[PDB]
Amino acid sequence: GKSLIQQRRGKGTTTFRAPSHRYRGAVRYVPLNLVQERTLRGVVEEILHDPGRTAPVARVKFEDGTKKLIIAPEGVLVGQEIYIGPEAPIAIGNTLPLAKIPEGTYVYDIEGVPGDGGKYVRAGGTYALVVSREKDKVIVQLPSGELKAFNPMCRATIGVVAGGGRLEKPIVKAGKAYYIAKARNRFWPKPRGVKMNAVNHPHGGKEHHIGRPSTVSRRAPPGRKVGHIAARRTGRR
Amino acid sequence: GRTTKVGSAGRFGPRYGLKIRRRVAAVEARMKQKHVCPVCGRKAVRRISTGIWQCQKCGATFAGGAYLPTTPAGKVAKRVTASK
Amino acid sequence: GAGTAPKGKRNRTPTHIRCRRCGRRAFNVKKGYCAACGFGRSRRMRKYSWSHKWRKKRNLSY
Amino acid sequence: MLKTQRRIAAELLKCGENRIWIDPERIEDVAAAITREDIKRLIHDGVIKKKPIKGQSRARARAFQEARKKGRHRGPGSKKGKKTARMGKKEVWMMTIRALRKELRKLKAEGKLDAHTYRRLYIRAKGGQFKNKRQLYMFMQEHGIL
Amino acid sequence: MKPMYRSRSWRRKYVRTPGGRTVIHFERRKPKVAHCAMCGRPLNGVPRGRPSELRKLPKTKKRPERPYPNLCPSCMRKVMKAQVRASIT
Amino acid sequence: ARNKPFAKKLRLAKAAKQNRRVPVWVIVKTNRKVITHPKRRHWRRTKLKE
RNA sequence: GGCAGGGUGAAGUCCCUCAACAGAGGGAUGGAGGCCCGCUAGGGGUGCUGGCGUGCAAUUCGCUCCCGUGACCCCGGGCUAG
RNA sequence: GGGAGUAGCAGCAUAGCCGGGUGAGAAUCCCGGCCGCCGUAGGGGCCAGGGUUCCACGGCAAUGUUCGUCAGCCGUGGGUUAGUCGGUCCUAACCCGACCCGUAACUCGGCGUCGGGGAAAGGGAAACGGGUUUAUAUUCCCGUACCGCGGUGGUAGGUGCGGCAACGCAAGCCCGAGGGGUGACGCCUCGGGGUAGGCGGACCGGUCCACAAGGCCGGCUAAGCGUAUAAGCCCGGGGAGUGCCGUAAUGGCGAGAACCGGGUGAAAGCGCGAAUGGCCUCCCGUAAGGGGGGUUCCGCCGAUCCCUGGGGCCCGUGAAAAGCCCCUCGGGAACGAUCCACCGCGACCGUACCGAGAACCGACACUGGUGCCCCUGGGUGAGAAGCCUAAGGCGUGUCGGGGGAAACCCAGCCGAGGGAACUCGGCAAAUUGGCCCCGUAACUUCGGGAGAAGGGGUGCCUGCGGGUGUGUAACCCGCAGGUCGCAGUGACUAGGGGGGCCCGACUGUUUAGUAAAAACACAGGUCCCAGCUAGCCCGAAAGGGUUUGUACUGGGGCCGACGCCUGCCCAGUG
RNA sequence: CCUUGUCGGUUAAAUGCCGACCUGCAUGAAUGGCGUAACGAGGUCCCCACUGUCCCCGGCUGGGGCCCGGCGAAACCUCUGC
Ligand SMILES: [Zn+2]
Ligand SMILES: [Zn+2]
Ligand SMILES: [Zn+2]
Ligand SMILES: [Zn+2]
Repeated sequence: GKSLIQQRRGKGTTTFRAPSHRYRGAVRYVPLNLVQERTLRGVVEEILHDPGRTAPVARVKFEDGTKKLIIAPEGVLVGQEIYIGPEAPIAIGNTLPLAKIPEGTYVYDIEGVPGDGGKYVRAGGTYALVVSREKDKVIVQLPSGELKAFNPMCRATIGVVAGGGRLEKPIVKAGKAYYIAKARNRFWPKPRGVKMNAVNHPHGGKEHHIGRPSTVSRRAPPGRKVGHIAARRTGRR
Repeated sequence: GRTTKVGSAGRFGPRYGLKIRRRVAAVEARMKQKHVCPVCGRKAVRRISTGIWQCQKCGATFAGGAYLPTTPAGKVAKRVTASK
Repeated sequence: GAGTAPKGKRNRTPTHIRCRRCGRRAFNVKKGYCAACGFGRSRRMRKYSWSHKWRKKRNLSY
Repeated sequence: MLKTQRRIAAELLKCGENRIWIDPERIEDVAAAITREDIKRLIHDGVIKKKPIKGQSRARARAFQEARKKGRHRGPGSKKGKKTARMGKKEVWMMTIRALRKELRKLKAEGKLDAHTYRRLYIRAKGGQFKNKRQLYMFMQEHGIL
Repeated sequence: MKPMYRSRSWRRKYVRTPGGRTVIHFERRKPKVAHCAMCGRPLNGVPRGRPSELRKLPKTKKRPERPYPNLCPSCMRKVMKAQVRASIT
Repeated sequence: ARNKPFAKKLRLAKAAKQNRRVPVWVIVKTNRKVITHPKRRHWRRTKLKE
């Protein structure tokens, strides 16, 4: 037969590739190497829109003139002083190890293993909650409802990510959706497989209907995983 | 203000449906008005981009919500972090 | 349609130009290699057994 | 042959070739002329001339304009565009309000208005209730401003 | 018109010749005025020009004679006052 | 005015020099056995390889 | 690198009058839109089941019709190969 | 060979006639005149592509849909001149090499490091006018300039000033470092200041017109050098709320308004260049050549060209680097320029012509395509519309001559009485039509429907008033009266309307070449997997896409704007 | 399916269109059900106006066709041809 769109995505062509050359740099923490226990200080110069971040970034000038990017917290001003390190105070925009952040605090941009740089709760409008502290692990509620354990030396930032409420206003036009999907080149517009031919999809045929259950095993090979993949249930409730 | 029921959504006529027109008009009417600055305390704050707000008199520039400078989670975080 | 009219759009830049090693017009100008001798892709000559070109050039039997 | 002379003479005389003239009693002398020297000599003599441009008078148009200025040819049967297209929309307002503000400043400088009345009249004019200076003056007279 | 002059980065001009020809001239565009480092205001005393126009000028005709010409007078007074107030002890 | 690479220009010059007929004394000397050669070419019938 | 000219008139910003427990009327400014007319340029291809059908043409011509500031049209440099 | 001396040499731009010439020979070549076509392209300029088709002389065996004395054909000789135009320099998306890992191996596959390439329309030192040739010219000659490098001699300065300030100044040399600016940016909309071009009046010359009145032609000024204001932004004084100040509009003010002064700061214009230079015209032998004159003023419109400022939109944010200017610091010598004057030097390649109804691709001197890529005078007029016309180009959208010479076909005009009886079907054709005023339904998502429907008027002449404006300048808005015709948006331009039903919500897309749709997409609704060494995917592996990403996220299905709703069954298959 | 189902309206005349009735061969709720303003070179029925569509055809214009000069093919062809 012929290939699927998700099979063609794996080969890595311009039709499926991200235009990262349009984006501001990557957002990472300073390494622990330079922050053994130094507790640097910085000042915010400017706040900027990023086309590949779903959140605004802020530029910060540090001890030695170095300029870094950060995910901007809600409420941050130009001309603020932000601190990174163990003896930093508890204030919106400051980065601390999870072992110095009390229970009940809102946190974002958390590391999985220390030194990583930031992996979880980065998206516009998100926040996480510290639930419990211990000597072996700290426990955090994530925006999916999942409770996860981190090493207490993993770093995190205090506050909430800026840019929330994007989805309260509707997209009204195919043209606006065109521009939105062209910013980050997502595959748009989207076809339906039940309206393709048989060579093209497990669905497909002159009579436009799925002729067998949409639920598909976890152990099915590529070319077949379409529909509801390993679904525990279906329907509304 | 010539219209009774419609507002900023009169730009695209009888298209796209009632619920959607209402929602757009409401959001835009809440957004486009002026807001109080957290620095000088005057109603001079407008939106510059998605999530970036600026006062016209003092020049204060801060990060906030997409369509309103504040969010509920932001309010609660401010309160909790001020106390503890 | 697909015939006489599209033939008018052959005033762009050419797909092949002359090769410095081979001599003939088979050097792909955008990829940087020759389709007849391999220049720009290999130090050695392009030479396949199913081909008749080099045998013809040397007046050889197939 | 004579195309050479025609084009060279057109270049030398700064005109079109369809505006050059060659005397038909001299085609042998003109064919014997191959150099630009020879061609310039023949031009100086008068065997090759440059005809004048043909004109296209505008004297019918002059008369039409004079009659229209004195009031003819401007009735409901001669208009093809809309009224807003024949006279602007924003231009009318521009000229009106500029005239009004100029006149108000002139009066305030000559001393017949104080700042309170000047300001109230400024605000009225911005609101757009006068539409000309005679209406402004009438309002001022029927109130107690003068 | 050549394709390089069909570019709109050349600001053409119609010019009449003593011989009466009305030729077209082309020029490059002038760069914009200098701005302050922090405030972003336009600087005074610094003229606009391309490298050609600016290299046929002496030094003292390219910036004012006062400290911190890269700044506006307000910012300059600020930094001077801060320096002198730090230089008390 | 019209932009050319130099080696291309030289190849074109050669192709132009090539395009003329057999001289007359060759025909006389061969007794009418050599009259043409295989590189006559008109600019509007058979194209070069650029 | 491009898209003649014209229409309608959203938000935003206001003015006047009588008033007055309430309210009731009347005038402007401003220029949005996958809006409108349009053989501007440009693009497309509905009907005549027209001409042609060893053709001007191995898919063209004419009349009629559609879009025409946008999910628009086009150019130079690049990428995806049975 | 027959078909046949037949078809075709029409249709989309119907074009030739008179006189003279050349020549063996002229419907078809040259000169003049009359008559015509194009005229926001059939005119002008120039990419790619082509490659000598360019120029002159001499020819007509073949080519050219006919002829040909002609020629993009044939032959013989010629022709492309740069310190300033472009390439070379920078980097963009992207590509290559070496090392490295994989592969039985490779001319195969791949991450990271180093290095190198990558734009003749992106960034980016520097020249304008006149003349000259058969054919080249911002390249040659004359005149008047500029840029870089290297020097010669002086000077500012080292070791100096004026201003409350904003600022104004010639305001030291040589190496390196750091910082700031510039280069450097989207879409829509509006104001101001200018220019190209055009219109009117006077005057000077020439020309056409039975006189007169009148009409047409010409009346020019480059780079460079030197000179200023506008907006905006600043500096001093000043000291305000029942408020004042201002814009086309938004607006501004004790976080310092009005008001008074000043600084900085565009495109332009003015002056030198530069008037025996260019254009126009007037007088004797006509071979070189002689002499003389004119080159003036006012007033309007005005860009899609140039400069400068505001405002609005983004779940969308609209390049980088070289190069250039300034400041600070460190280290050196005692000299010495970013100022004035003079001298010297500046390599390599391109440069002819077409640029398309005959120089490109399509087998052709092909109604197609590439390129409409950039630009265009007057009238009517909303208008880059259609019609007429100036410049410029053509009569080569390369066969002609006859005719009451029919039938029939192609493209058009008119038709008495009736008015769809025609036909599957009002197919086709016809009707309406521009502008101003009156008047305007059901239904409705209150936005629309709507130019609904329907009705009345419009020319020419003689006058009277209004608006802005200094205007007997220009552009617009009304009134009365007189008069002609079958007919006054008189040509050109230029909607036939209404009432029901099915489908699809709409704008959009589709079977290049028999299907444009009820089919696709769409905003939106709902379901599924996934806490990152994840989920889904490519690959033989190494490695890789989503990922410069982290649940307001990424991936996978179905329905399909909006409104009211979405019932029962887990036995089977999963 | 029987089917031009039956009743009503539209015609002088109705295998049509619209509205209802249920005997649903073989409708039915996100393979969505029922409605819907605005929009459509979609499909279908009626009315006004208008007309050479038609009764019934007629006259005129330009280019071909016909003749003259010139250049000059092809498809096709067992031999023939009441
Ligand atoms: Zn503020
Ligand atoms: Zn080769
Ligand atoms: Zn500043
Ligand atoms: Zn400042």
